[PDB]
Amino acid sequence: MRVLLLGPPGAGKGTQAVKLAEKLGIPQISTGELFRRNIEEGTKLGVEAKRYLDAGDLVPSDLTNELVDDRLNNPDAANGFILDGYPRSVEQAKALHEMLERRGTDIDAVLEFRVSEEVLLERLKGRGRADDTDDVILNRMKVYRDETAPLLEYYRDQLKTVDAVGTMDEVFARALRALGK
Repeated sequence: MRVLLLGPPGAGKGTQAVKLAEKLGIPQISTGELFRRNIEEGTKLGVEAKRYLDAGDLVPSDLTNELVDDRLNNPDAANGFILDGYPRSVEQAKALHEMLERRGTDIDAVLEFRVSEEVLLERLKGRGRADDTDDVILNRMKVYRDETAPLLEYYRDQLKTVDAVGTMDEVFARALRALGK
């Protein structure tokens, strides 16, 4: 069995994705982490395709599903994998649905997180940067407007939800209540 981790901007996501990978025995692949490591190494598809996937200009499908398959290492990830933050937009995300149903991988849970504005307010309303954002938040709000209504029809027929606000150990109790038991 297998999981994909969905939700708008708002801190709560990756903390119960790494904790649920410790319970099940899986590769948790977050799409910013392996790509940021290729920015320090010096690839050239690391830096444009990671900024694009986070800032909001157009990123190609085949290289992004090639780096996901490199951290499958698949004779170990054919019956499991936890992805976080890859279906942001119906146009990149329909290539991953063409490979789960058309390629023919396990469908357990698309796990979408219901999270409040307060998580972004940790999400540096507390102390973390110096307006690299504002302009990156405006281009991300452009990719929010093109897709969110058609995206919630496709994934609203497919998904399971988690509530995720404030608390650490209570929010993990709701994440297994949706997926593990």
